[PDB]
Amino acid sequence: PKMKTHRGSAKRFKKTGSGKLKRSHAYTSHLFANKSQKQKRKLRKSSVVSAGDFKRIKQMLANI
Amino acid sequence: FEGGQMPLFQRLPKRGFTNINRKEYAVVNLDKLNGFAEGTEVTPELLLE
RNA sequence: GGGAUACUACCCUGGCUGUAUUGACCUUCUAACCCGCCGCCCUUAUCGGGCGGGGAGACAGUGUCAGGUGGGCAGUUUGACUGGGGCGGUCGCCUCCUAAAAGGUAACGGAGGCGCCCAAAGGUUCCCUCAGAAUGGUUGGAAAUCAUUCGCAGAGUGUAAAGGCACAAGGGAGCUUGACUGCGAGACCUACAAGUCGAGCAGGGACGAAAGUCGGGCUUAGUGAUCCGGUGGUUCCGCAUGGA
RNA sequence: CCUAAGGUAGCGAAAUUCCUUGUCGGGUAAGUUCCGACCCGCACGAAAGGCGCAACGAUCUGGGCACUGUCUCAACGAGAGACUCGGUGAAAUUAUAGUACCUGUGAAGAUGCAGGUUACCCGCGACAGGACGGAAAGACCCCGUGGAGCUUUACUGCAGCCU
RNA sequence: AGGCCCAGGCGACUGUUUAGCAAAAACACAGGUCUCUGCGAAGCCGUAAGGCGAAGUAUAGGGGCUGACGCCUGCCCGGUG
RNA sequence: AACAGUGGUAGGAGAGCGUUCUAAGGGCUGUGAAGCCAGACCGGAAGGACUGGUGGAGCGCUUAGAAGUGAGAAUGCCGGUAUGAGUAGCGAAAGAGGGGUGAGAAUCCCCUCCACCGAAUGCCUAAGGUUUCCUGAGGAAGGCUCGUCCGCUCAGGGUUAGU
RNA sequence: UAUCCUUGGGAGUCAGACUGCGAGUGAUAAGAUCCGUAGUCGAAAGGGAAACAGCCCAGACCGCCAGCUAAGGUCCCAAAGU
RNA sequence: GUGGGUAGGGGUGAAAUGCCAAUCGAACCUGGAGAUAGCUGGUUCUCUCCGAAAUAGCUUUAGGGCUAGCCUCAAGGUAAG
RNA sequence: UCAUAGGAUAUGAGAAGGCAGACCCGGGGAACUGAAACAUCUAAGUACCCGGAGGAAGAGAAAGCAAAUGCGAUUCCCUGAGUAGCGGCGAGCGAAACGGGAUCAGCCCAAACCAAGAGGCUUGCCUCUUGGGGUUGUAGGACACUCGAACGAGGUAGAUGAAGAGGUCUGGAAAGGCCCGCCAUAGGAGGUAACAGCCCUGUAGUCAAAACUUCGUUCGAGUGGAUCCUGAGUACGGCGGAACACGUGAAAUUCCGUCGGAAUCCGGGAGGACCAUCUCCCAAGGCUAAAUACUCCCUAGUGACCGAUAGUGAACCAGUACCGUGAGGGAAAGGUGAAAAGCACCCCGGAAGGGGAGUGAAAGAGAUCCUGAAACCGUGUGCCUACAAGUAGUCAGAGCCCGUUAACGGGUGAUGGCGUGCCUUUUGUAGAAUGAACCGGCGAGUUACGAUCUCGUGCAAGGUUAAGCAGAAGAUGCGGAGCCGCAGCGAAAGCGAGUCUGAAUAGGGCGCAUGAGUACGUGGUCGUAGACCCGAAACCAGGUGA
Repeated sequence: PKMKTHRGSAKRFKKTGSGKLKRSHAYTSHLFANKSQKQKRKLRKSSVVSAGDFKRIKQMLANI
Repeated sequence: FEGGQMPLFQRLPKRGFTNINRKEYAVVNLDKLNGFAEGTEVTPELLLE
């Protein structure tokens, strides 16, 4: 039984060159009137996962 | 799992779609083309062999 | 008096009769369906089943769907902290002390507040200055509204504490909507998620002659993940192709 | 003022009374019990029946006569065990043990540690103070994001029934 | 091969029950009351055929409640059914 | 050679020891292998030799390989043997004596008294048991002791229905 | 003086206690509870404090019938000064 | 007394959670099944190098778990400490 | 008493029931558990019950796959791929086609019309049986034109089958040691008093069948296209369900129950809602072997599989004894010797049991009878012990005794110093916290498939085969489908050492530029599997009991 990829993560992450995983920002769904425009602009951009979380979820994204 | 603290993946949002149509082209750079002789005709079938 | 509509054939100003269709109340029966009613036969059988009679009757029964009721029955939930549990109280955020002169630092330790508000209580230019007290002044005093003097902040600062503010961040007037878009060198804070500041660049502005200020409140609370769904724009994809 | 209506008859410190051994009387030398009465019934009450009731009860409570070893307060006697001999012959338990007493220390309660005090070696009959003695991975309590039974206007369903 | 007497709670009584802790004031009881059912009764077992009810017919069956007998059983239908 | 270091739980890292089989090379073994028993030997350890006794056919060394590979605890499972301990118990009850048999007699046979039941401990007969019933032999086990004895063992034999 | 940082492989730890010192709660009670700070134990034997984890001195690679000391101590138990 | 019936999301019950083969708040036997157990116990040869923590955050979370701190091994920066 | 049930008789290698605890179809269909609770979901259409045949079954010749100078029945293996997707978008579940292989078979009907006979007549509207009539999509066909033997190979019983008592040594016994020979298409295996190619049975080769039994050889068309047919309560739709990887969702596709309900070649269905054009195809009728699955069996063999607490529960009179009313549960127990040659005879004894004698290589080998460990129980003894309390030792140590794998030896030790076992769990255990009565055996982190990292290898901008076919169940050969890199950015179109954002040729993010990965092996760890081993109360399915 070959390993099963975690689809709930595969629908959210993407493995860039050098092996890092790209992610979006949370807190960007349906409340925006309670957030100043600065943080909204900042969270619009995409980010990358942290070192510890990367170390934790290494296995879950083995097959891209 | 993260001890009931909701995992990072579920905290994060989902991204866009993927479609059946997709022309992935076998990339070959000019640096590779030097291996052929002068004045030759290079075509995908020849590249295969 | 406005077009007084006087020899197409108006839609009925909406009326009914005679004509094929739909629902309820009526009664019928063969005729379905039913009969734990009777006579005969299958048949020495109180099963059922063939005939006949009789009673009911398009109902009921049964099939599919739908609604109500339904602890009769079934699977489950019914939180944590806790000077043992239960009961009481609390659960997120913001201010201070506890806090041992960096930061951080607990207790069911000691005190308060927040789940907003402001089209001006924002931005900018310009101009000032307080609370209280004494003395004269009527309606009018302890205080309304005046005039003098004293007066470093006692008064204010939307609100809860602290920090900080009279070179205004306090008070007043005119104009205005930067309470902007694309961003962002760096840095703080941090397990993660997030949170915070940020010069500087471009596009257009507002204010002012200019300098130059403006990416919301004087600083810190006034707010929540993802999923799913709704709405607007889309120079994206849309399963043979064009559309959807 | 309020309710839809405000407990009537009967009974009442009761199988119901915390105050509580209510207060009074009887019984007894002496009565937190009992019996009779009073009502201030925390929190009786009329088919969850109320109040009495002859008879009945291995029912519960109080008192009295007769009786006696229940007792003051023990004594003796008979038989079966126990006890000695003969035959036969287990079990629970068990880290190893040449297994003293005080005071103190210590995971706060010492046989084994400390300082002293006592104690020749081995047996037989009895006692149960200790070895936190044995039997039972505590039935009490607490915690498992344990289980089971039961309940309801907890949630979601189902059978039945009605339309 | 009976001890007896006086009183009092509870239960009318004979009976029955927790085999293996509890035999009682608990259960039953005859009696009373309310309610359902017109007979392919209702209620109940079963899916259904089949049954019990009953080869019975509101003076009979099912269910709820109280429990001999004597005297009685008051008010409220606002709420739930 | 110099210098420094070398407590250690949870843990991380490296060095090794042994066991069973498998391949290659070597050879040990009835002139006694394996296993077991006893030694006062060797290595830093896991461990390994050597010399005797037993035993009577298989087995080390060398390099590599693969593992059912290393036990002191799990109230672990199975088998054996201790402890308590020659202790508890020996399962309601009247036997006494004289003969007999016999290797051996409280217990077996015969005799004489005595004693117990007698709406039964008597006499028939169900369910049920399935040879336990009878005769002749035996006493290892069963018999809570003994046993010459029997509901035990062995060899024979035994149940007759028209009512 | 030579331990620091980056990447990567593998963990366990989430019950801590006591003793100084600065505080809370408590009654400036507790071998109480909760903090900050330092130490020991935890995971550390040895000598001392009679016996003792946390108090003092002090770190065990082994052997020696060597020497000097730390806390503590020198009349006997019991080494050393009546 | 004899012969029969009622079988476990059941049957019986003069009603105690009583009885249903010494088992009953849901009998017994086999199977799903090596159910699951954030809990308790136990986990076997030796030497050497280094060597902790009992804390922060979040958690239906408090005796559990994930990340950070602390340990260890290796490759690098090399001299930052 | 038209006529039917019903009744009576006769004829039927007709069915039933079992089975292999396997495999395949279906009908019916759980919970435990995961989700760290729990109801959607999962477990799982699994366990279990029921019906049905097969040696295999299901499937099947296109109302298909797919979008191209196209493929052409089904089935199964690798690959696609843990991808596209589905999912309280959680937990999880999860394909197919293209491509490469094994295997290879395509056929028969209904309808049209002809013929007759079929009678009802309402003169073909229906018969029913044959045949022509036929099985088809860039349509086809009607219709007019066209020709139960003998033989080889096995299977079941078997036959034949080379070479040394070679000498010598030990020994109870040669197959063993030393020195010599021979066969070998035979050096497989077993037995033979110890280890055998040459001792025996046999082995390699070569033969054999009276009788049954399994495999291979004999005894039709093409041209035309007026008219007709090309599968009706069927497709399909509403409603409610189920299967498709797909949970109602955009929900295509298949099937079920209720109701509704088409068209007929100018026609219909599909290409993932749905419409149009195009492409492909002809359902509502059947049959179809091989590749594939599985062993209660039989034959011949193999094992870096066990060797009597193992291995089947069962090596042995085992599903037995035994337990239970019953379903059912369910043991222990291998070994004398080469040959019984198994102990003549004598003595104690009633016997049992002994002592002798005898057999044998061993009697210590005597009916658990090869070896015979430890616990446990005894008998002799060298030293010590009745004024001393001791986790029982160690370090000092006199005395007494003995003399070794010879070495600054062995046993015992009066007396002194020090000193509270082991294990788990704990901040802390001598602990009065837990476990062990003792001895022996057994008894716990592995294996498969993927992932990742270190290390080691062969190649390197390349690496590499899988299935499968040959091949002593092997290596090796072939097998380039397929997979990972050499290019990244973006959600995507798409662009490309750049790309995304953005009006930007500005800034910023992402690998730039600062080029090794791949195949395999060991090792660490992880993921799915019971996953490290023992333990629940309890749940669900099917039965057994009044």
